[PDB]
Amino acid sequence: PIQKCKPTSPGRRFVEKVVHDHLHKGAPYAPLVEAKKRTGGRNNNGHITTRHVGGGHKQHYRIVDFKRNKDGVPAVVERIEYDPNRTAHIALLKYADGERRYIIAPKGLRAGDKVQSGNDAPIRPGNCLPLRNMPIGSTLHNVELKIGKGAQLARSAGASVQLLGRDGSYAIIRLRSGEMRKVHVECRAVIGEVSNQENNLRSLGKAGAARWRGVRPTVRGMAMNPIDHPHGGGEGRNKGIQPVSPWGQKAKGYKTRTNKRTTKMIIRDRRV
RNA sequence: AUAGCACUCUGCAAACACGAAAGUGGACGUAUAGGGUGUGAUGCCUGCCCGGUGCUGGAAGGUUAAUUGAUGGGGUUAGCG
Repeated sequence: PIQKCKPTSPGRRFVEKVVHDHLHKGAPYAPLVEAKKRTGGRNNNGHITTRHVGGGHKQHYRIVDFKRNKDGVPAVVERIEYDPNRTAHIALLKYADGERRYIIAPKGLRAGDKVQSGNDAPIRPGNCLPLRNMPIGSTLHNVELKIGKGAQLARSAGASVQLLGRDGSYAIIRLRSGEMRKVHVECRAVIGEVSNQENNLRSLGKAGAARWRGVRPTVRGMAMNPIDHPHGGGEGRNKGIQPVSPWGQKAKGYKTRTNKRTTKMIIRDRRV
């Protein structure tokens, strides 16, 4: 319903959040949780390689089953949980033999629903099948690119791709960016669309909200000195230059793709 | 600086950054995500110009590198005188 908070304080005036009353409220499933540590955007040389990263709340990693290789064994959904590592919700699955796993929760999936994976899985949301066995025209998520590697495409909240056709050994899918591309027909995908589709309707409201998520402030190149940035310098406000990055790469319209090994797998570019 | 806004790049062995390389951060993330740029709650709004510079997409005419080596011109001497 997208609640807007009442302006009892200026930092609260513009806060907009979402309720999801069906999410589990207790602790996560301990055997599938492992420790994670903050990096600060620094690599093994100790240098900053990604600016504006640091701080934020402490988080545990949730072991999510992207491969879905427990074939032929039906499972039931126990609960839906909030995952701090991503924008989608996760679903805890209990299989018929007692094992428990985590999966990306499709939209509409609730406690008590049944899921399955394999060639003969029924066509239901949350079921995992090879693209060869998927009906043409369906909407899918968690698309896998290499056989046996697991889902890589369309995993964020509200994600989905469309299966437009399947010719030869390659299926044709349209991605959310607008790109049409081929995927080998033995790669697997999941029926349905990713949950939490209202994720992008939230408003943080204040700087502290971003600080809680671990984003440090961005400083414009215009505000610097010439030694720091190509945009730096000048008396007063003046741009006087075609915009570039701190390392001199143009920022408005200049294309940066250089890979030549995967070019054959893209059939229609989305006007990059 | 900021929440909010917009443009733009990036299909994942992602773009981007560090490094001589191996490798590492991005991210144990996957376009509702990540980087760069500008503007700066909110209300009402945001007009005209693509000639210049840049960017993006065309075109296969003119010009042009290495490479290749057709011809022509000389040096030398067996011989003829």
